[PDB]
Amino acid sequence: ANRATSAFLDNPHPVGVNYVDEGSRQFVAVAELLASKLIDSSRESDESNSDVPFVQAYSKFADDNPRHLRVKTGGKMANALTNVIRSYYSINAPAIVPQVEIDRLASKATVSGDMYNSYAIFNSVPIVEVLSPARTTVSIVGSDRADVTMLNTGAGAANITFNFGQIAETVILKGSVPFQLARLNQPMPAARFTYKLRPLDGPFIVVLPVGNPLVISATAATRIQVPLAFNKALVESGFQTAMNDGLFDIQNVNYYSSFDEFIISQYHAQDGINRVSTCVILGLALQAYDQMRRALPVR
Amino acid sequence: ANRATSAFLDNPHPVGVNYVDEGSRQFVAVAELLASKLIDSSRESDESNSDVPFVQAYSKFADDNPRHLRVKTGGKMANALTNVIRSYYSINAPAIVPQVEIDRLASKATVSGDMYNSYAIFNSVPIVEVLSPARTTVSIVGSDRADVTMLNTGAGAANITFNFGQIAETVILKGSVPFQLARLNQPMPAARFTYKLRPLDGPFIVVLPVGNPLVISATAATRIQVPLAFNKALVESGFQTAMNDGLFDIQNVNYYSSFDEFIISQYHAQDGINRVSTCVILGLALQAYDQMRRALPV
Amino acid sequence: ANRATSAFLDNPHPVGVNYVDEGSRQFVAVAELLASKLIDSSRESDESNSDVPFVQAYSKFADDNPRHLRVKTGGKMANALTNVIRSYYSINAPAIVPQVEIDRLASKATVSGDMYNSYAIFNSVPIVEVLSPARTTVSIVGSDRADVTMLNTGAGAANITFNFGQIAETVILKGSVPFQLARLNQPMPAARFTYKLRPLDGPFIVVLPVGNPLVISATAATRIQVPLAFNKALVESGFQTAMNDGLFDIQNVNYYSSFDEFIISQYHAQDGINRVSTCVILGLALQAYDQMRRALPV
Amino acid sequence: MDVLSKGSLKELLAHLEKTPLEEAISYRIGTVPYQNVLISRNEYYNQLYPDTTSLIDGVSREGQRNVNGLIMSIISYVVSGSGHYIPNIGFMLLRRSILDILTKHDTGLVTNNLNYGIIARNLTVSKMNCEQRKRMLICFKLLAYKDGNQNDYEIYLNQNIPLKQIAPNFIPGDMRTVIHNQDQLAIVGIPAYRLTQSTELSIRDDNAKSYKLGYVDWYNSNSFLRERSEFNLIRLKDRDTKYGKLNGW
Amino acid sequence: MDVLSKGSLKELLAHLEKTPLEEAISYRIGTVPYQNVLISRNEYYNQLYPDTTSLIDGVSREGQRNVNGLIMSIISYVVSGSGHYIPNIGFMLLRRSILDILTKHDTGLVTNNLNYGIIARNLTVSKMNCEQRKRMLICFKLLAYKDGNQNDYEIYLNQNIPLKQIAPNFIPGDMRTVIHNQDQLAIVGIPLTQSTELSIRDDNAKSYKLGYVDWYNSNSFLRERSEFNLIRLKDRDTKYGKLNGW
Amino acid sequence: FALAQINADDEFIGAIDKESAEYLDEYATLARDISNSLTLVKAAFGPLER
Repeated sequence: ANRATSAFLDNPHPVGVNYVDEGSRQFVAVAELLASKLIDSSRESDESNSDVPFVQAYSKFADDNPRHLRVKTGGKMANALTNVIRSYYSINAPAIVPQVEIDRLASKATVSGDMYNSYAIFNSVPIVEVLSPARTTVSIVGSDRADVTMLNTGAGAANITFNFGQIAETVILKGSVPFQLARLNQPMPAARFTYKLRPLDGPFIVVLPVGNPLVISATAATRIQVPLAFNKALVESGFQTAMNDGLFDIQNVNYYSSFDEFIISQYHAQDGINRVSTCVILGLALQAYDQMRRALPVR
Repeated sequence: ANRATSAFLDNPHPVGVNYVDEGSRQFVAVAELLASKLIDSSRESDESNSDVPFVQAYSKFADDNPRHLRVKTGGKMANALTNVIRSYYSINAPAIVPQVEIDRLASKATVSGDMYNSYAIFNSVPIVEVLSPARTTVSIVGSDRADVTMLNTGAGAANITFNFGQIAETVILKGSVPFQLARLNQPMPAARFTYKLRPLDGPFIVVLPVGNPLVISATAATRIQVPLAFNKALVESGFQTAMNDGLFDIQNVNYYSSFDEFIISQYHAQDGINRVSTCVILGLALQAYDQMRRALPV
Repeated sequence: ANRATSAFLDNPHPVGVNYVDEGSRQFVAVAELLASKLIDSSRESDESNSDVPFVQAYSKFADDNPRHLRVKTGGKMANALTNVIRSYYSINAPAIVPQVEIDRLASKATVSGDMYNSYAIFNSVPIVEVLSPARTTVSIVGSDRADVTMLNTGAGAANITFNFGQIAETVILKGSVPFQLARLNQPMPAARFTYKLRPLDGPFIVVLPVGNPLVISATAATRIQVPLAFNKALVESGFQTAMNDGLFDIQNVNYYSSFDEFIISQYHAQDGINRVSTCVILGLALQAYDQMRRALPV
Repeated sequence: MDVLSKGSLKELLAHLEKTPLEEAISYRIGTVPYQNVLISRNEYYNQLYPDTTSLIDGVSREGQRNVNGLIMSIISYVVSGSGHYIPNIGFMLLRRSILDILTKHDTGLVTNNLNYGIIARNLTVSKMNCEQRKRMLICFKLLAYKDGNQNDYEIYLNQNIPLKQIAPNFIPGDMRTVIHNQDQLAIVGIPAYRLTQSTELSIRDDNAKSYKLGYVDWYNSNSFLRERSEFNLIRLKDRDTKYGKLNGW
Repeated sequence: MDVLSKGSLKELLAHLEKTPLEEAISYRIGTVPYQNVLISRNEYYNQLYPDTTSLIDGVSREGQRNVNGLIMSIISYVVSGSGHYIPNIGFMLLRRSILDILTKHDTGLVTNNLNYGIIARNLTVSKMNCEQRKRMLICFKLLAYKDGNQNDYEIYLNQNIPLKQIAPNFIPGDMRTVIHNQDQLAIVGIPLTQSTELSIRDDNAKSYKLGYVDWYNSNSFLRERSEFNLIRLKDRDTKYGKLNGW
Repeated sequence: FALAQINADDEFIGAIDKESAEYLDEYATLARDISNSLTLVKAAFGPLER
């Protein structure tokens, strides 16, 4: 038997275990709120041709007044947020932010630190394993939509089993040509183009007739609890900024093309429940990091 | 030796050189601001069961009161915005909007017209060239996520060189099976599923074993300076509308499936910095064109 | 195969970690400012035909009025400046000066201890390694202008590799006779007298023909962020004065000919960025020391 | 922050008598010390600033579950403002004051085997400042007189000349010595110079600056006790009296 | 600076009648016209900004000694404000006005063999705005009617449809067309922040725009001091020595 | 208990308080006077001795 699996699900590195208490989550919540006001004030300043709205917003965020010849970098709040983001990503990242700093910045605004008000839908498709007989070839490509190319070289029809884990809520399979798919110890229905499957049903067997290759396009949707201020578009941009800025360069860590793949990969691991809670906080922090950096740019 | 190149990077056409001064930039920023107010006013009019909010917004935008019998087109501001979009795309566009018209339209609202106070991330992956030896097949598919399918048919393992240009910030490569990649004049590490690279590091060599095909999925991120009002969701939708409306139907021009591919392709041409500034202005214009046409279909 | 390196780049000793915070940085800035007024008070005394301008300057610097039966030393600030300089050079030096004394002296004049509001050019040429094959002699002499003497006693031409580090911004090479130099995996150009190159590009290969020796002179320029009050001429004189006075006399440390060599050698350590900030603060302290001791010899 | 504001031997020793041992320990796991790390300092550089984690930073770090680790956490709290992560010590020990742990045999802790060389080496003493060293020497002196190791304390000081020069002069059993002492042991306070809201490169300096700016906020807040304005509102037990002395001294 | 502020065909034609050819030409060598160069724009980029030099930039460039060179210098002055370096033109041509060079036969210049397509390519008509193209077509039409090559002007317009849309609607012979013209040919005018533009043409054009407000007030007294007791150069009476090389 | 209502409608012209604007501007004149007076005394009276 030959085995294939999704590339992004391999070896999820551990996440940080620091700044996950009530005070720290409050600080990240405050950072997102003040970063959002920084972006809005910059727009209000530009349509109004006055620097007053931006100066006031920066003063709340950085606890200091902007001065010429000094680069506006966000002050102590930006420094704490950047180092905290590193700590969330990996367990090898240091913890160098004192508690008195977290408490001071958390008090700057009165917002709730609860990170489970709402939910979000994540599109990464988890393919844990695909097992095929000896005379068959299977290739898995993609994370937002997985294309599984299967070729049968032997004389007889082959049976290929699909495992989608137990985390995803729905998986939709579409084939280039109609194909047969059924659960274990179940009769195989007529060949169809699409299937809607619940991954908890069990391994799924697909008959691969000898001849032209069969390609299956997989789409999955999973629901993760997130704070009501969670915006997926901002989080993805913040994830790319952090990767480009070089603050995800830690020893013995994995790298992902999006925050979607990062959160799903951590979910599909041992003690995956606890990792997802830390990753959600990191997502909101990445939202704050994105908005702050766009408001105060560097070349 | 064979060469494989991404389709969207081939032969970028020259962009327009007009309407890129401070006055013209202010007009584009003014158009975006008033187009946004046009959309919000329509929502307010529907909610409040009145036409007063929409009449005020349309009058400011078009310098004329709405009329039931006449069609709502946006007036001269719509025509000027439509024409500058054509001029931005190609150097062969007529560019027939007078300067006096632009100055009078930029005086309606107060905006800086600065297109360098923020940034945005563009996800197109540039694969300038993939060099492969004999008895090897290489195919590249995709622009937002590029899949490189490699097949080895020779006696031994082959060395395949990847060149990702010198502009993209980071590149992440994920293969179907673990594989080996290393920079030039460097030892090869153990087989791994993922690789994070800087295109400035240099050409990368991938060892392709004899047997099953190897597929490498590529994802890249690039940072480009954009105005603070830039919205990628609106820009991409406006890009599709302009193509459907025939604003890019000019002779001797290339075509792209998204605005992301357009800007990255122009970045990678000879002296691509010359074209990024003009491409960003076109994006903000396409943002205003989207909001105006959705409020006032024609 | 033999390898050669610059003498001043070998084994940089660790630097001190104290007197780096804001209050201590402002103490150094105040000491520099007040010591400068001490020197200018001499010219004021000549014009005013009286010692009152000098007495005012010394009273502010030393908190005590000058005496005729006592040798002018500078008082607490002179003692504080001397001991603080000792701590900067080595981590083995004690941190004797209390914080409270530093804050009191830092309140004498209004300054900002920002050490990142300007830059300076440092001319020490770093040659991390020079790799030569057998039957080839390579000798590196010099620190500000490094002369590399190369002799090929072998039968054929030899390839010698240069490594200038990753820190220096530019390096200019001038040969006694025209020679050929190219980066790794690049073709060689026609023989030229002068080459300008960026050390970040990569190791450089120079072709050594068999015959008379070839000598290459290397000049490099590096940019390091320094406070606006930085003056290289005063810092260099302060370095020599402090070394003569024995402020650097402490066990298990290295000795450098100039401050140019000291800062560049520390910058090329395992983590040289950590030591650059301390070295610059030592430079301002040395600039204060040179002015203070020239006005008040002891 | 409160411990770092004490400026005299009297105030520092009085604070240690009032505070319990649970303040010295921390319940946050933190990271491990003596690890080379790359931190982000964007106000100064674009790249990552190298540094080394230590026990002297103001951040909680994992500590060894022994008497050596407990003493290092107490001295770290005194000289840095935060302790280490040593859990399951026991409520009997955690209720007692820091001073009682340091200079009383009734607690039950055995500290005779402790060596001052490695403790000073581990609690990195080449990276401390003058005020930090003085506080550590106070803790060493209190421990030495607890177990009757005064001779060993003297020999250790004679080996290290700079420590002898700044060593505080007080007998742990006599209150007159504490009154007469005029050393300045304050690490945070109202600054005569200009203190700004800017970052520092090192981990130790950045955390120390955070405590300094935090003390200014606390000094001007409503929690501070202004003696010149509300001296008649404090209770009689905690009012400042010259007759007041430490228990057992 | 004065030629760029004219916003009507009447004012532009009046200026050319008053202005001698000396201010159309320049006495500075400059550099080669077409060349790929890297320029420093530190307000935006740390790297050097690529650009191509041309004859539309308000900077003097080398020009050959022929009628094509003289025509190119005149048009560049009209559409950009600065001319070119044509060596040793001669007193007789320099004293004539720009319009007489374009529309009169007594100047001594033959212009019957001018190729309009080549001139537009050499002047880089592609990188011109609406106002500049109109001014170039005014100069082309004047030359076309002067030499009788009115057909060639129409052939050139037919080959370039975008230029045919914005072509001027005046006949050089008739005056009713000039009086009733409604074109807006102003390039500089009183309104912009003291900032730098990326392109050479855009930066130089903005320099004229920012300096026009100051030039509006300071030129009056400084000019009058220069020619307080000076004889006008335009159509100066002389012995009519010679015209060499033409 | 006996709070007094405070109205400043007559003091504001649109959104501009004239009296506060003119009063704050007088500090610029005082700033110029302070600098001029200190420099003149330093020039006329040099270093001072007692």
